[PDB]
Amino acid sequence: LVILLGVVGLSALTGYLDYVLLPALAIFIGLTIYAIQRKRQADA
Repeated sequence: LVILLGVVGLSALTGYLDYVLLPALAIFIGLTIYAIQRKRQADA
């Protein structure tokens, strides 16, 4: 569920915000993503 959001969320930032890093959206994708990863690392 984290991946989809990460891959589906990030894809939006780069293909949803037409930007490289969204100071508001990007951070969410980047920060949010890491959360999905760690969740699998420190968990699962």
